[PDB]
Amino acid sequence: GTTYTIFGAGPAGLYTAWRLVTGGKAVAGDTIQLYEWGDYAFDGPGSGTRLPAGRIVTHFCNDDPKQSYIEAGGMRFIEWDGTKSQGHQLVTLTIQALGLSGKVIDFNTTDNPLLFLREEHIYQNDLATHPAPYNTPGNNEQPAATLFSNISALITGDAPVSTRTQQCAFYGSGRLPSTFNSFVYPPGSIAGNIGYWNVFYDQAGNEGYEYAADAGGYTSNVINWNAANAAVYNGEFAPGGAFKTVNGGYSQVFVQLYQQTLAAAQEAGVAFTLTQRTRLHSVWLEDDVVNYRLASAENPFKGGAVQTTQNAFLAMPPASLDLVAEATRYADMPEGTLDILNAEGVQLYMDGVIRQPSMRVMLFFDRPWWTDADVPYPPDLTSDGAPNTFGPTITDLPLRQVYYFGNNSDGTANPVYGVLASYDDMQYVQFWQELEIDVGERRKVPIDQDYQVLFGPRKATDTMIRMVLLELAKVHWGDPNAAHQIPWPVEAIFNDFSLNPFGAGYHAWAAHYDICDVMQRIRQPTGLVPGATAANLFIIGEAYSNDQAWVEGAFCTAESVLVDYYGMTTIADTTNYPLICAC
Amino acid sequence: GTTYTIFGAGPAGLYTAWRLVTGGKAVAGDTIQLYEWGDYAFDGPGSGTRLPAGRIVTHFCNDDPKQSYIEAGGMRFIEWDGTKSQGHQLVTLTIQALGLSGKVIDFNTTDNPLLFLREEHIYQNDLATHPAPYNTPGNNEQPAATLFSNISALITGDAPVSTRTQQCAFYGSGRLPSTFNSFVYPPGSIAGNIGYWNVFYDQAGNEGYEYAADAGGYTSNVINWNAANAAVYNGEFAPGGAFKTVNGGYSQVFVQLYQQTLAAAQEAGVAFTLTQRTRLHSVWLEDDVVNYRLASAENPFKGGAVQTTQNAFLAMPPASLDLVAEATRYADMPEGTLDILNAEGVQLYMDGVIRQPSMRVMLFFDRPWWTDADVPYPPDLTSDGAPNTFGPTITDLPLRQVYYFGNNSDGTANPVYGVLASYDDMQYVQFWQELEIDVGERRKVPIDQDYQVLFGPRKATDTMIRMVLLELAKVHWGDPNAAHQIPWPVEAIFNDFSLNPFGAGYHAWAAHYDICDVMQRIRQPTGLVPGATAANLFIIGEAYSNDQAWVEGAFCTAESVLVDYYGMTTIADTTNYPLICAC
Ligand SMILES: Cc1cc2nc3c(=O)[nH]c(=O)nc-3n(C[C@H](O)[C@H](O)[C@H](O)COP(=O)(O)OP(=O)(O)OC[C@H]3O[C@@H](n4cnc5c(N)ncnc54)[C@H](O)[C@@H]3O)c2cc1C
Ligand SMILES: Cc1cc2nc3c(=O)[nH]c(=O)nc-3n(C[C@H](O)[C@H](O)[C@H](O)COP(=O)(O)OP(=O)(O)OC[C@H]3O[C@@H](n4cnc5c(N)ncnc54)[C@H](O)[C@@H]3O)c2cc1C
Ligand SMILES: NC(=[NH2+])NCCC[C@H](N)C(=O)O
Ligand SMILES: NC(=[NH2+])NCCC[C@H](N)C(=O)O
Repeated sequence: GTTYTIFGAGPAGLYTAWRLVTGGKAVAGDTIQLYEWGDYAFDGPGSGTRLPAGRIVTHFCNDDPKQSYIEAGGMRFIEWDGTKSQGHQLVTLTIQALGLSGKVIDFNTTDNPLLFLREEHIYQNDLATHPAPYNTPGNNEQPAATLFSNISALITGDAPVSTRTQQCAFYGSGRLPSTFNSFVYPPGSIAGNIGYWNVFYDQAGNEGYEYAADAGGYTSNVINWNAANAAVYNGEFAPGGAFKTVNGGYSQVFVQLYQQTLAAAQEAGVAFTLTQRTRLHSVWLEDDVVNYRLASAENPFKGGAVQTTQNAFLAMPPASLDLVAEATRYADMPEGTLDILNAEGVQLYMDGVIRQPSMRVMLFFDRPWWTDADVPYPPDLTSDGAPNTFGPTITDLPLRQVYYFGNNSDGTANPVYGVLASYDDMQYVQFWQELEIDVGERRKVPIDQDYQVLFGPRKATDTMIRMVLLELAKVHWGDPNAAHQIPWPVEAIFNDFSLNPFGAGYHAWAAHYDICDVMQRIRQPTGLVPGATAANLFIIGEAYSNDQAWVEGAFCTAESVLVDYYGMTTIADTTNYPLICAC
Repeated sequence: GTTYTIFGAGPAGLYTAWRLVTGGKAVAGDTIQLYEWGDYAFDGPGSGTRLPAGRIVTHFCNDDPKQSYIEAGGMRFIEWDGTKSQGHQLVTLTIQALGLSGKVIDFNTTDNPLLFLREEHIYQNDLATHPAPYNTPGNNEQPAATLFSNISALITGDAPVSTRTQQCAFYGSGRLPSTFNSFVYPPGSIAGNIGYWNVFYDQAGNEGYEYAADAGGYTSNVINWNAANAAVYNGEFAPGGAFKTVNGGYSQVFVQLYQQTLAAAQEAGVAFTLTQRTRLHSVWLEDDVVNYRLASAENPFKGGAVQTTQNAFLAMPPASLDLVAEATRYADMPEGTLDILNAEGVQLYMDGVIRQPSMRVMLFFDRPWWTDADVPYPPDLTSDGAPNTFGPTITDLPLRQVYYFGNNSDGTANPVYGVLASYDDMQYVQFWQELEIDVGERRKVPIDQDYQVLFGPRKATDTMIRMVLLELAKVHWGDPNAAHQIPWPVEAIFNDFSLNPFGAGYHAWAAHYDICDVMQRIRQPTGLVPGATAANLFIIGEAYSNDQAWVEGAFCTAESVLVDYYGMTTIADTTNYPLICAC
């Protein structure tokens, strides 16, 4: 029979295993072996150190599955709308196929976010009468979204950028219009070769860019990524749709993928195993044969015996690929082998994305203190005639965004009220990292070897809690001394996604890349080595997807490999929804 | 005889060889072997791709040694004042010993810098007339230096912090005073376990931090480094002295170290060899024996046969040590060996610094356009009662500082006028990197394999030049359309110090480290490994020094190793000048 070897039991790896079994590619006598560096709880409470999987982690207060939770990784999705050909199609189909559609609930955000900008408090609806304190004439009396839409329209001109296929085409063929007005960028410049921040800065000035970066919504990405993709993902015609979440947490999607793959595998006579605390150490090819070594979590740098497979999936992000590639980069390899991950074209294409570091502080309170009548600037979470919302509040601080989940339990547990504090971007990674160690302690673990998110949300230090309460005091009172009015959290924990093996909260397509060509060709990296024998060794996950902010992208790259390289029938309707861009 | 093997012919490795020969440690029949990954011009025109050495690189316009030049790397030093015991002692002594004292000139800075902040132009002298556009009451009417001094005084309290010994002592034992007023940090907290930006932000708010980060002078440093060291190095009582530079370029120091070491070695009967385009690939120990492999610059990841030495100096920065450690981290090492750089204590102490990325754009003009009478906001490089100066101009843009070197040529008939544009910090690395590739082209070199500074300053793309002229037009005219008035540069080149093998412009001691213990013990890393046989393998350079901004720190750590481990008599007077901190 046939063995399918999957390295990484994140969303992409779990989805792959589930499709091979339920789609009937893996038949009685076949083997699917899943290897995961971490030790996730797939088999209920006590079966792991955190819920699955990868950068999705539902965190229950007190690790009590009946309690309020905060998503310490990915938190929401966009429901597929087949009439609009918009939304997370594979996520929506997968939730339905797993029997979880009944648990889908609205994720409501406020129409009127509090903006805390240069020590001013402005509810976004008041910008016409209380201009934002940025020297950007016109723009400062409008929500940042208006400036986003205006900058996108200066880049896309009259190009069609409304459909997913049109957006994909703009990545490769999109040019600045004949009317582009710039000292720096000529009309007709290839937009894929331009940095988004570079051109936003050119067109709107430092104050226009800073306002957009500080006051913009969660889903508008202002890093210096590919301007062609950024323009179509931040513009008037950006993909949208209704935000939803899975009541009880996103992590149950990954528990169910595992459990239902195992039950379907038993019915089909397929051998499906998950081996945790076991990482891919090194990988290489001998013609079509994938050679690999594993390492234990206890001793992650030391390989075991050389193993072979004909089918290998690297279901892991760039920083994770880098650690594997480092194990052969400097090695004297056996005669007639191909050190595939270190081939020039593979390395070049792996650099087709840039990295955004992220840190999430999760705090549970015994009361929703932000709703008290005497809070000077409460978050605008519940308008009359509309539903309740989770915020956010949006700031120019290190603590750039706050969500207020409150009591999201079934209400049977002792009520606690959750807050999510978001820290992001290269600017701030060194700011938050020193809060991760107690003020009475020296560092003990080399930073590159602290696999904190892999293990689970880490207890917040007293310094970390006090910093979050100081920033929330400035946001909601405008007085740092008001931190004394905030009750001390009953639990506070963090996830620092900049740490290995994740190395990033988010990936974004880089300037100076043909995105469609990287999306197409990086999946089977032998294709990037002239004269190499084809091997069924694949790279999958959200990082090289067309949906980088989302589990959808991890599913879509995985689906595209099953379709293109295993001839499987897609579960999606791709007529208006290319899983990845075609060139 | 005795063989001394030095990996890295930057300032530290060159200084080490020079002292071994001229100090009479290496005697007739001994050998000194220097290996350098790069190919620096030690032997005049035609002998390399750039002037020596490491992160010091004088760049002459059009490669004409009689033209104007800009320091594309380190640019100035503080002359030693033996009376006050203030300044860069080893740099001053070395320049004198090499016969270069006659080339030392003042490096003067304006006392009235032009500030370009949130689209406002303010000469620093006018901040009482026109406060800085930051909502930081009082602070915004005074130079940023006053706020830096005030924060330092809140951290240091009554502790003496004027001497090197007392500053060193504050790193390890310095506590916040009993009067420290903070929600986040208790009185008496260990300052070395606090991030400087974290506590600056706590005490001065985001608008006080931003004003200090944006308007602070040349040497001011707001990154989140060790608060004990930052408080004493940003304080009113920061290390001072008169700023100087070497007319004709700092690179001649390193040319002369090499040439004079070779001459002295030939006279002494010491065999002194510099082997360029040849890197240390991997290193390890067998008892006291240093085992290593070398790699060619052509094939930098493939080691040759195993070599040995009894005396080995790793004269290279953290990012360079990291690349050597990667070559053995994942390897199955020979029986009875110690993989020294991957030992837990060594890895921990290597993380005792954080990295600051830097990019320098060097632009030569055919006339000093910034002095033209119709320029709205010229730099104040003249003053009625002061000598002329190099600037800077200080901004809140990606282009954070500008220096104006003008005509420093030595005998050309057509002099050019030079400008240095500084981009720094984790915030902006991704902003500047996409300007490094032509807007018509895709990226062709994997980013971690683009050894740009090692080869030499790279031609600025037309996009990079137009970006810099746009920012200079905003600064000096307050109109981005004025970029058309700036003459196109004669030559424009850049150095991106974030790239391998440097991986940083600057290193800074990290919070949550005992600085003195790292400074002392990282130099001979076997001392960090319980049970290890002692070996003469050393780590030297500016990164783990007490003078991290400076060539002085490379010389000091090198000197400290020759004194402590080779029993050499120091050339310094250490009475009031510890080479490194004592614990
Ligand atoms: C702060 C944050 C918020 C997010 N919010 C959302 C959101 O609201 N909605 C949403 O849909 N998405 C969200 N995402 C994105 C979502 O988390 C990712 O798209 C998704 O987790 C990607 O899945 P993946 O399988 O590609 O990678 P990962 O989740 O990174 O999983 C990779 C797996 O590979 C493992 N691995 C790595 N190296 C090895 C090795 N050598 N051998 C074996 N295993 C290894 C890892 O331990 C991990 O389990 C968010 C992400 C972050 C960081
Ligand atoms: C923007 C900037 C401005 C500065 N301004 C000043 C200033 O004004 N004055 C001042 O005094 N200092 C200044 N400095 C600092 C100065 O450049 C450094 O202190 C100094 O260069 C450090 O010397 P080093 O020998 O420790 O390291 P480096 O200069 O980094 O040299 C290390 C050497 O090791 C080599 N190497 C690396 N890996 C290997 C390998 N595996 N095998 C062999 N060789 C290898 C490198 O190629 C390099 O030649 C500045 C630095 C920067 C980036
Ligand atoms: N389509 C986008 N670019 N979305 C931006 C990121 C949203 C993010 N995944 C979240 O937590 O909701
Ligand atoms: N990280 C920094 N702020 N570095 C700048 C320090 C001073 C710098 N070496 C000089 O040329 O004078």
